[PDB]
Amino acid sequence: MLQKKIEEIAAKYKHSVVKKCCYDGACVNNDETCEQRAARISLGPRCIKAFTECCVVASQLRANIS
Repeated sequence: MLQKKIEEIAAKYKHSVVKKCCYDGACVNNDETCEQRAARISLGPRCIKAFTECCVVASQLRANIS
């Protein structure tokens, strides 16, 4: 492996939880509030906080666009 490819791999594993959960929280779901969706999460606290923060902030953004 080239070092370029090594860093690529190391990066993918850094903060992965925050990464997927934040992204998930940020994707729309007009059916449900951030708290309703967050309630169903069965991953850890790191995940729940990131999901919630990202959902809430992304919702404000989309609201400020009105």
